Amino acid sequence: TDTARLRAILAAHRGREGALLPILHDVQAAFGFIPEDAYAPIAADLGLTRAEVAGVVGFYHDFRKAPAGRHVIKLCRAEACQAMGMDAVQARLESALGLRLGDSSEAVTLEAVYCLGLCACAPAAMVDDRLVGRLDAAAVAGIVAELG
Amino acid sequence: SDDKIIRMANQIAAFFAVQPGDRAGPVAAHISENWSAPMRAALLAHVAAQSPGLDPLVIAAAPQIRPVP
Amino acid sequence: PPLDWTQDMGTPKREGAPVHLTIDGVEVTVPAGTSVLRAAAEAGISIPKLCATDNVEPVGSCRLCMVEIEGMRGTPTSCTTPVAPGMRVHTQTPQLQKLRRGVMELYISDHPLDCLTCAANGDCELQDMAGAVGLREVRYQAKDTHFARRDATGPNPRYIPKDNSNPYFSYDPAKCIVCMRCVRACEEVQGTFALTVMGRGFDARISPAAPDFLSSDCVSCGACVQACPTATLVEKSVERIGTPERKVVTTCAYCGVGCSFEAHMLGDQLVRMVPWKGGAANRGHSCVKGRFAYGYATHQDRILKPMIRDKITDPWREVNWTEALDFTATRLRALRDSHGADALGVITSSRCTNEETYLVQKLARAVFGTNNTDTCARVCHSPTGYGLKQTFGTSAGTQDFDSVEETDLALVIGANPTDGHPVFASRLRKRLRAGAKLIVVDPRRIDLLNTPHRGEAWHLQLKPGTNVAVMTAMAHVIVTEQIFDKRFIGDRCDWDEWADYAEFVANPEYAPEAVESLTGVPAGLLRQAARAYAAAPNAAIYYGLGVTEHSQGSTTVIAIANLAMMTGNIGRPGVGVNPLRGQNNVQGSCDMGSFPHEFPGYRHVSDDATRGLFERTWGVTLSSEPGLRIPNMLDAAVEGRFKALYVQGEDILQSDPDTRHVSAGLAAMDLVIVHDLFLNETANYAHVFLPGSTFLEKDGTFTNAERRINRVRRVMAPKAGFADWEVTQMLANALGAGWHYTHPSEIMAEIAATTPGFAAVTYEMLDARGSVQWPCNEKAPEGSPIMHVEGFVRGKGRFIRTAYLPTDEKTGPRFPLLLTTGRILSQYNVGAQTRRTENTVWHGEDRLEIHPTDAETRGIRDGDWVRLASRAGETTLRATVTDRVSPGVVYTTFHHPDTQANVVTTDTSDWATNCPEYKVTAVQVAASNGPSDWQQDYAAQAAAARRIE
Ligand SMILES: Nc1nc2c(c(=O)[nH]1)N[C@H]1C(S)=C(S)[C@@H](COP(=O)(O)OP(=O)(O)OC[C@H]3O[C@@H](n4cnc5c(=O)[nH]c(N)nc54)[C@H](O)[C@@H]3O)O[C@H]1N2
Ligand SMILES: Nc1nc2c(c(=O)[nH]1)N[C@H]1C(S)=C(S)[C@@H](COP(=O)(O)OP(=O)(O)OC[C@H]3O[C@@H](n4cnc5c(=O)[nH]c(N)nc54)[C@H](O)[C@@H]3O)O[C@H]1N2
Ligand code: SF4
Ligand code: SF4
Ligand code: SF4
Ligand code: SF4
Ligand code: FES
Ligand code: FES
Ligand SMILES: [Mo+6]
Ligand SMILES: [S]
Repeated sequence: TDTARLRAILAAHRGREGALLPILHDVQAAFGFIPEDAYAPIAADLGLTRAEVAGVVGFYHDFRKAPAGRHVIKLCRAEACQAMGMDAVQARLESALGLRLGDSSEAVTLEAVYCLGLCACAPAAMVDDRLVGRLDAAAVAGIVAELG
Repeated sequence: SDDKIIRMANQIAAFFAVQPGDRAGPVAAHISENWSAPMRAALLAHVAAQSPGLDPLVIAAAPQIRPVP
Repeated sequence: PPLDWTQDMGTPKREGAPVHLTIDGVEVTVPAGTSVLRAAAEAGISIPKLCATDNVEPVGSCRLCMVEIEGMRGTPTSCTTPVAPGMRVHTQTPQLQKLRRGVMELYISDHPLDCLTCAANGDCELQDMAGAVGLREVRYQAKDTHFARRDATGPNPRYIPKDNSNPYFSYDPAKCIVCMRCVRACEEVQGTFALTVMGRGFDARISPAAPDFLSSDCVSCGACVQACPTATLVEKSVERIGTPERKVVTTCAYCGVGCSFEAHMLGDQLVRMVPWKGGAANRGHSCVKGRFAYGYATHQDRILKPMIRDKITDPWREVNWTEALDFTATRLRALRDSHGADALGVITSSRCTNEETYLVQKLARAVFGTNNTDTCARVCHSPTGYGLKQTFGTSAGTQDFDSVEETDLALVIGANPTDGHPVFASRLRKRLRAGAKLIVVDPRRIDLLNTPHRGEAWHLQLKPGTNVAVMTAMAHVIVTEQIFDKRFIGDRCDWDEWADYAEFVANPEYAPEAVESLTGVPAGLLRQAARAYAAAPNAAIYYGLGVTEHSQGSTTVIAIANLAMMTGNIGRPGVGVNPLRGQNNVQGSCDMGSFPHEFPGYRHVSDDATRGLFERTWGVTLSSEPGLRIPNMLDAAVEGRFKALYVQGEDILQSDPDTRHVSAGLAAMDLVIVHDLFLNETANYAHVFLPGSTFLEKDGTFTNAERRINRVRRVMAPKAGFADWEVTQMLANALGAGWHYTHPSEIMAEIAATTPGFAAVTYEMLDARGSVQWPCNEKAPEGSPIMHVEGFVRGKGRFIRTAYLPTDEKTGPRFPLLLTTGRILSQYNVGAQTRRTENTVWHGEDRLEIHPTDAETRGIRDGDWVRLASRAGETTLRATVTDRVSPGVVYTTFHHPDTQANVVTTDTSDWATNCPEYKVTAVQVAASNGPSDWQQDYAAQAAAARRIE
């Protein structure tokens, strides 16, 4: 039921102007990544070539090339969040899970996002569509508690 | 069992038929300008011998074909 | 001469008003759009550049063409800086020196120092632009690099291993400077978007979406390999051999587009062939065949010595020239005295030059004393020269290929330019991506329809054979409505005939609503297409073998010309009725006789005023009767009264219809000479054999599809020791003529003096101007890029009443399906030149593009062996289920002789020029294991007859 979903998605975005990006968003949202078995149909329905459909997928970071773990943990690494000790939070958390920055697994996936808008709340994280701020060395406990 | 020459003649006739004005003159002129001695001779022999499977337009145009030496 | 040829200017040339600017103390005048870099180039002041080329639009990647301009803050790039009046620019200030040094430093920090052991040494644009700026040190101790195979602590994750999948070029990314002149070229020039930049930033690497180039959507055109400065994408012939020293301008021996190449030569050893940026046929672009496939000239199978047999059943005999010619001439004179001069004949070759063609038609007319000559034109594009002769007066094209740059619509009947004429398809796509519209009347989905970034497009997927019904319907639509141009008709054409034509076409029986039953195309779509074609300001028709090669080809061509005349798409750039000629010098061959009804110049043979001039110039008595045509030749030989034949540069067996009949007619032939490079299918029935010369060893000209006369130069030396014209004059003098030609210049002078149009043609002209359209007399000295610009040639166009006649190749119970025969990009017609190259990768076996629904019932699957039970023979082939073709339609290819495809083809042909019916044949496709009863026998004969002793 992959071709079906993909065809439905493409039908949903038929006639738009520059509809590649939205189509790719929807694809990623459906499966979890942009499968190489879905570079061709998109290109065909949009009149592009596999090459461009691959280049677009490569340029952008939000488009996964392979799936992530059951959970995901994005952790800002920008100036503000760095200021109020993001490094410490990072260390504590990666020791808790045992996965360094960028190092993924089947359980989780620790990565950087470089901003969330929570600059005032300097230490900021995104755990499974849930934003968290003021991440002290204690909040990490609950971060991992609800996150097996 | 169609002779290639008869076939070509009938084809040319079928074409030149739908045209306006003199329809046989052009046919004869074409057959004269394109075909060779033995072929023209064979076609004239056909039209003189009254072989069946031939367009009457060709039968009418034959006399006007370039003479064979 | 122009600088665009010798020098690589920075950016593409623009049209606009004169703008004056001062480049580093040098006054310059260039169009407004033109960039600073290109103007500086035109001024002689060179500014360092690595990522900017003329072929593609400029990008600000290198940052090496920075120049200080008065009134502009900072150091802006010349490539992306349009000129302005009175602008004073400074090319080389100290600051700019420093900055360019820094940028080259950053480059080379990530580049291997494999100079002195790399393929592109002396032909690399990174090395000269690194020496130009004056880099003397690199201060960046790099740890992160793409080339280093082994990094600290182990393998480099960035390192990408070389790719040698494609037999013609290799991709070593270790040396890539990301500039994207490969991407830009593949996307802008060729039009097949097979290359992209995978990654973001330093991690960015050029790549096709596939493991290797071969598995991708790459057609091997080498426009990336031509535009890659840093040996990343490099020809293998430059790896095996050293970098070439000299250059020589020649042309391709394919496709009739006449892509002008420059062969890069190292001594006498051909290293590579790269376009010249000259010739309006190709502005620095090419395809697989011309670019790479030139290794047939250096093949071991090539025959280099004459061979005489005396009996097909007997083996060959390697022999010198003298006694070969003696035997030949003896047999010829015997047969001549016995059966007459009309018992002889020649078959000229388009593949050869026009000089050789002239010599051959002379040999057939002056020496032999007959009018029995012919050529490949007779199976392809002969109806064209009848239709456009009956309508306009010229049996030739109407526009060049630059005209397409100004078109606004493209109507393609029976063509597949993506395969047939790739370099035309490129410049077509260049326009299609720029808004222009497209109508395709082919029954088979062509790749031109599925081009990327396409504008609007209509596809009339009809049934093969019904090509005139559709045109008639278009006409009925345009006439019932009122969209046509009355001013055009009244000025350039006749009205009294137009009235009859309209009253005929206006009949409601030739309407789109009634033809849908027999044609298979919808009515609404057809009406829409017609309205679109009629409405557009500058439309253009391009037609090929889907109209000509049928039972009604001349009729269809006439209908097409009627359309083009009615609508008013004639006598202007962007509009015309262009036939897409095939082989090189088909136009030149047809112009230099090569027909049994004319003399050089499309003059009839019965013309006394012409025969007089020719008898006067040749000092010999000629005949006034038109000669036999190949079908006639063979039918005669079967019946008798035809004994001799001198086949030049042609394969009358594999490349002709009803293989059985043609073989039977070629067998009953006391003498059949062969004059090809290789031992061919036709030479299996030969008694004599004379080696030939390739376009590399030749010297002369080629007359392509757009009437352009390109010049062919000698780069190698003849391996047989003699060119084709030399062999022809050998034979002619050995028979008794008495010619003395030491150079084709004299021959061309003769041609000029004899026929008009070439009256002003001289090799000096061809060198200086470069190329000429053959209608070049004292009037129109420069040439005639466009025909019928001021009134037609006959004086007034003619509207002819075309009609649809049911073809005799209709389908029935035991022959339900239909058949078609076409081509591929990689391989050429018979592949006697191309199968002997590395182009057997893309196509090494001919296949059958059957439809899925027409496969399930029979039990066919992709990769299965099937038999084509036709009426005129039988054959076996490997199947391919595809939704490309329509149901009840089939498509085969004739490139490979292992599969005898033309044994299925029937003897049915056109009415005027007798051009065979290659594109329609009622077949039956079934499943089978045993190949055939014909293929077996053919193989046996070819094996027992190609033995030398
Ligand atoms: N089923 C089917 N059959 C077809 C067609 C089709 O569409 N479908 N198309 C028809 C048409 S369009 C044509 S053009 C023919 C084309 O096909 P042919 O008429 O067969 O011409 P070529 O493919 O060049 O090869 C013929 C021989 O001439 C040799 N030759 C090549 N260059 C030279 C040269 O410079 N000098 C000399 N002395 N010899 C040379 C070649 O090596 C080869 O041995 O095929 C025809 N047959
Ligand atoms: N790489 C490469 N280049 C070549 C050649 C080659 O073999 N290989 N061949 C050379 C030669 S000598 C030739 S003649 C030229 C010309 O070459 P083209 O003019 O491109 O002709 P083809 O590719 O044979 O087929 C024409 C297209 O129209 C379709 N068609 C079939 N029947 C009909 C019909 O009834 N009506 C209509 N409207 N369309 C139909 C055919 O199926 C096919 O897709 O190209 C030259 N260039
Ligand atoms: S591509 Fe040019 S600069 Fe790089 S190693 Fe080869 S010759 Fe040297
Ligand atoms: S060879 Fe031609 S088609 Fe292939 S990648 Fe290079 S430019 Fe593109
Ligand atoms: S492959 Fe060649 S042309 Fe393409 S980005 Fe690399 S250096 Fe430039
Ligand atoms: S085959 Fe045609 S397009 Fe290709 S290089 Fe030769 S002339 Fe040019
Ligand atoms: S900077 Fe990390 S919150 Fe905006
Ligand atoms: S040099 Fe003009 S930007 Fe590359
Ligand atoms: Mo051809
Ligand atoms: S041709």
